[PDB]
Amino acid sequence: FIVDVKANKHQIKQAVKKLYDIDVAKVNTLIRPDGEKKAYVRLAPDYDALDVANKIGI
Amino acid sequence: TKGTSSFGKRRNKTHTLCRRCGSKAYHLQKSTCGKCGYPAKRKRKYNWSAKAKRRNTTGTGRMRHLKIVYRRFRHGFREGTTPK
Amino acid sequence: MKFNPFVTSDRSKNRKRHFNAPSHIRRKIMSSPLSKELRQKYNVRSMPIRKDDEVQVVRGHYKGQQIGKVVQVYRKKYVIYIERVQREKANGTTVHVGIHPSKVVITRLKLDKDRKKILERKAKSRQVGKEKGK
Amino acid sequence: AKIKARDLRGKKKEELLKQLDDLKVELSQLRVAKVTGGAASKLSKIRVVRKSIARVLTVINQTQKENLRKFYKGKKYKPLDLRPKKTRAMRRRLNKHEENLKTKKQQRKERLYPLRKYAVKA
Amino acid sequence: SELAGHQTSAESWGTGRAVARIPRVRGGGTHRSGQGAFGNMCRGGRMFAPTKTWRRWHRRVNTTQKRYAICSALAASALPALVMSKGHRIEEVPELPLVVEDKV
Amino acid sequence: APSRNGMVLKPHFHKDWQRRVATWFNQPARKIRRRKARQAKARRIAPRPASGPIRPIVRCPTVRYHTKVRAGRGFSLEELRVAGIHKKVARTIGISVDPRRRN
Amino acid sequence: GRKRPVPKGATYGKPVHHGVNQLKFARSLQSVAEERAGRHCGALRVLNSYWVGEDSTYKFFEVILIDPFHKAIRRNPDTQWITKPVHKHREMRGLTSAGRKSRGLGKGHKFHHTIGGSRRAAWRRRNTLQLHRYR
Amino acid sequence: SWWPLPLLLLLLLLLGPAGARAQEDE
Amino acid sequence: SSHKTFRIKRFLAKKQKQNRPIPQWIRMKTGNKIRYNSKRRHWRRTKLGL
RNA sequence: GUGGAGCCGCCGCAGGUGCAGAUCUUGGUGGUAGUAGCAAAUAUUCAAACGAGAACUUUGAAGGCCGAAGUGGAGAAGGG
RNA sequence: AAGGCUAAAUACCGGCACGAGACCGAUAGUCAACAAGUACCGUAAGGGAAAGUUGAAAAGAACUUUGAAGAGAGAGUUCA
RNA sequence: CGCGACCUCAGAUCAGACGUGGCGACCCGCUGAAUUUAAGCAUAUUAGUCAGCGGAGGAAAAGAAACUAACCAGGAUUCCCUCAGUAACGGCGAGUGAACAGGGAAGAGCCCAGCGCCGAAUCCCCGCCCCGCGGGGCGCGGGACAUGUGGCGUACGGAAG
RNA sequence: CGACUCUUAGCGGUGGAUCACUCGGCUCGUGCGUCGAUGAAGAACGCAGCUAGCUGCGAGAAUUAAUGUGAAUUGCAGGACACAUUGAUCAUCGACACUUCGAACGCACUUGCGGCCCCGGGUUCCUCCCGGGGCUACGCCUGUCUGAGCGUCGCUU
Ligand SMILES: O=C(c1ccc(-n2nnc3cccnc32)cc1)N(c1ncccc1Cl)[C@@H]1CCCNC1
Ligand SMILES: [Mg+2]
Ligand SMILES: [Mg+2]
Ligand SMILES: [Mg+2]
Ligand SMILES: [Mg+2]
Ligand SMILES: [Mg+2]
Ligand SMILES: [Mg+2]
Ligand SMILES: [Mg+2]
Ligand SMILES: [Mg+2]
Ligand SMILES: [Mg+2]
Ligand SMILES: [Zn+2]
Repeated sequence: FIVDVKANKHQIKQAVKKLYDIDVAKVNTLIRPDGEKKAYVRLAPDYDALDVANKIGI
Repeated sequence: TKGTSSFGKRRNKTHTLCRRCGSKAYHLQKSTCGKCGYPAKRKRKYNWSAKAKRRNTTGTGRMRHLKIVYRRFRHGFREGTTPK
Repeated sequence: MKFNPFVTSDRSKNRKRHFNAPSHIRRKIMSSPLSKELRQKYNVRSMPIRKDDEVQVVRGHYKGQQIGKVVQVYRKKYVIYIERVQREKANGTTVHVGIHPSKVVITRLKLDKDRKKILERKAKSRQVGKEKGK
Repeated sequence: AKIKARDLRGKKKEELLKQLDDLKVELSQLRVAKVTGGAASKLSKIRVVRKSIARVLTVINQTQKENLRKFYKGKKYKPLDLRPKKTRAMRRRLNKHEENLKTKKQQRKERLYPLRKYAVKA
Repeated sequence: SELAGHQTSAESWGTGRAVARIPRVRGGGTHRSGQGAFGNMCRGGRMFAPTKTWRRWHRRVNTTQKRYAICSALAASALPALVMSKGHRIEEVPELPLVVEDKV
Repeated sequence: APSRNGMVLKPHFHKDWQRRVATWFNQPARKIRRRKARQAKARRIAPRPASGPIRPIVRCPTVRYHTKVRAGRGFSLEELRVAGIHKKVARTIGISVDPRRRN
Repeated sequence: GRKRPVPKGATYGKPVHHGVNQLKFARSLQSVAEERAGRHCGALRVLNSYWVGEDSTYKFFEVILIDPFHKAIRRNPDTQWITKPVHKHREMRGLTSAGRKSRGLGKGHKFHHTIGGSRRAAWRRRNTLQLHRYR
Repeated sequence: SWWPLPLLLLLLLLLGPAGARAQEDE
Repeated sequence: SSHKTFRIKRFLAKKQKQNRPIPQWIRMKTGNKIRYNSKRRHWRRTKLGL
């Protein structure tokens, strides 16, 4: 994801969980050099990253 | 020695940018800015630089709140809502 | 002669407000005369032009005897476009050449709720002036 | 499907928030449609749904703040963002009452010797 | 002229350096870096003896000459040689001090 | 620096006199301004006489000017005694009062 | 008095301004007391002050202050002149009793170095060039 | 493309002093 | 430096986004006179100065 | 002849009133001149490929240099 | 006298809105008629430009042909 | 030992208010040169100006005589024309330099401490209500201020009884 | 003869003078004369479907509401034409909103570390456990609460 830079990994862990109805294992974040915060949300082993991707749009 | 070889040892910066005026004039050891004088409460302006005033007079910025005071002036500072 | 000390007379300050006008002043300034059938009937001299009024051009390369509706009103370029007057490019794609609404005669208006009220107000303001002539 | 402001002022608080949280879903899945390849008819929808989302928030804030001024009406000590903000030098003038105070030595000086109207020809 | 046209740093180079001794702007970088500043020769400089707004604009004429000139100007409006030799075609007009009644 | 027969002059221009110059360009516009302030005041005190109270007869002090008669500041508080009108009622009827004046 | 605040007593000018150590500071010491009493308390309006002591090194002044926004001062129109915003900081303009004694003002033949308003309003008006319009 | 960009001011600064010194006869 | 504070790289991101040409639909607008970005900065010739 | 929207005579009025020079100011252009020059640190060669086009690109082959206090491998400041 | 207040006439090269001119006309007039206190320069204080005009309307040169293209020869638009 | 009244003082994220900083053309308070002129240069001049520092306000400051005068006397302040380049200051050199008369613009006057009289007759804060908008006033009730002096009448032109 | 050079002219270049134009200055005059702790001026960063600057704005971000106006905006697409709904656009502007720094306010300025109170979910918590909110600068005034003194006393012991 691309996340607002005022968020931390506790807030991203609940924003992804409550908008998309899925569990989150861990999050990694990255201020990418054009200014914005990029989040790497790893889903739980119960869920699949692929079908969640297909239902969020891509 | 005096010229183009001692220019190569320019490696570590004297000034950084200021929090109050955004300048690159905040000296990292004197802890004071060279334009506004940041840890002083007042703004550093002088009458001996007539140009350096007009870079930072009121009017050279957004005037986010004096745009509105000049517009609220010409109707007398109303406080009710409106008539329909 | 101008007598009000709060309106200009200089070329530089009338040309500035004419090219930098707001878009609601700019419809008042893109007005157009009416025909003789229509100002004998609505007794009003001129109107601001709008989207579907039908027009015969009175000056220029295209003159007279072609009633045609207008189709687009560039206020930014002070120019109306009329459904019949067009121009072939080199490409072969014909496009509308644009003309100025003071070079334009409205021969039939478009009437809604508000265009009725404006014609009624612009008319009543004339017979008050005929009553000054005692 | 247009959202009008006066259409929303007669509504309840829980109806606005359902229709606010609605528009935040369609604002987000339109940003998904932008960040993918593109569906250009659905990229002019991204402005009529973020200016519609300002209308709901304004009606919420104006039914929150003008309901809050009814509460501190007739109360001493209302909060600072309910007091009038008319240009700090005016909040330090006296008032129309204290500026119209006269002392007793200047009350009898105005009723014993009041200003007369006159003229001088005959 | 609005103020000084001297709102510009400029000192001469003075010494040798093979250029004329007009003051030069300071610094570097920009085009306006060694150009000749103020003096009535220079692009961007100051004009010779700038006009002042306290030039004497208004003149006195004493009153018995103003009245002399306005008795001399009515009397020449009553001679047909003088009033036609200024341009006014008064050829078809009647009696030359044209008066009309007070109804007008 | 001088020359043949002329005056020996002391011009007082050895000081920065160009920042302190006064140009009377507004002096038409201040004459019509203080006319309007007389007119808008004359109808504000509408029945009362313009130019205010009655002033006293006053002889000018010096050897140069003691042959002439001038308007004064006000009446001496003994005229109002002898003419018989009160001093706090004199100025409200239109009579200028000067309490520091001796006759 | 004041010592001229100049490093090592060297003033660098013509000899008439070598005056390091005999100079007197033309404002009085009571006006210095009224000022830094009113400089510390900025929300207070200073009326005036008086004398209560001196020893050899120190001089003591009681400075009387007025709180303009108290409702015993904001009411009572005998005192409402000082709660009006032109009476802010009367010592930094020299408007108290101790302040205006240094300004040299007064009516009389001893005091027309300030004959319009103040010393530098008399100065500007005699040293301006009043070249009229018809001149 | 096509339309490029401006370069920089020359900003020349003087240097040498009458070549290699030299003093006249005394 | 690869050791930088957060104010520096939210300054270097702003200077990196406006180092960008004009879009080619914008010279077709009515009455304008900009024709290329003259405020472009190359990383060798012009340097930001911190 | 080019040019495409303003202009002049006379009687008075008023000036920021006429250039060859000031190592003048700014802008433009010469001659010098297709000249000086593109010479510090040993070195290039054959074939091929892609291409409108190859002394310089790439790839293979040969011949060389640096020679581990490096023309190698990573960093700090600085850059962005 | 050593305590106090006080309107008006007066000042105003900053601000908000104006009206005018025997003023200047893009090397002139503000440094700035234009994305100007900008580009750029200096560690900094600070220094600081250049740069107006197609046409009535883009009608801004389709298509053919030479060349890899830039560039031409035609054709076309326009009072030009 | 303790209790209490005060007097001098401290603490609080105490209840409620206020001050800070910007602009600074004009205004007020300070502080303050040297270039320059004198054909040199020191006092002088520049100049109580530039630069520095602090305060304001739509104007500001000044302002109702511890005045001017010297005669048939004028009568707060500010501003203008004159006085006047004058009296005066000055290596009496270079230079500097007011005021009162007079004519106008505007015009407006007042207050307290003290002195005594009046049962502190005065003020602040909180509680609820008569009545209220867009909230501040008289009233009802305690907690304070205050006799080390609040309020009334009182001001040198006189005042009180 | 052919080149080279020289001087005139015709044409083409190179160059941007001249003249014509002017939404800019400049000067004079007039009316007004208004910033801020309820967060100013100034600075930083962010905001457009395609957007770098300028200009306009502030996470409601190239603007919301309200009133006036009455069909456009426009470089190209897209979508609402409904306007006897609330109506495009523009102006106005009184209602709402207004990120961080800055007098700049918890302490620091390294987006560093807190301290109390309340609300949601975990140990149903008091004892340094995620998120949200509120409070926490200095000087100073009137009052209140707490109480220091071999300060001045009073009654008591
Ligand atoms: O570099 C120079 C140098 C030589 C001439 C000029 N000139 N001469 N006329 C001139 C006109 C304009 C400008 N510059 C000019 C400038 C510098 N050097 C030098 N040589 C000899 C005496 C003094 C010096 Cl400093 C160095 C010294 C070290 C060894 N390498 C040579
Ligand atoms: Mg501090
Ligand atoms: Mg003009
Ligand atoms: Mg020195
Ligand atoms: Mg004369
Ligand atoms: Mg040019
Ligand atoms: Mg030619
Ligand atoms: Mg103000
Ligand atoms: Mg709106
Ligand atoms: Mg919190
Ligand atoms: Zn700074």
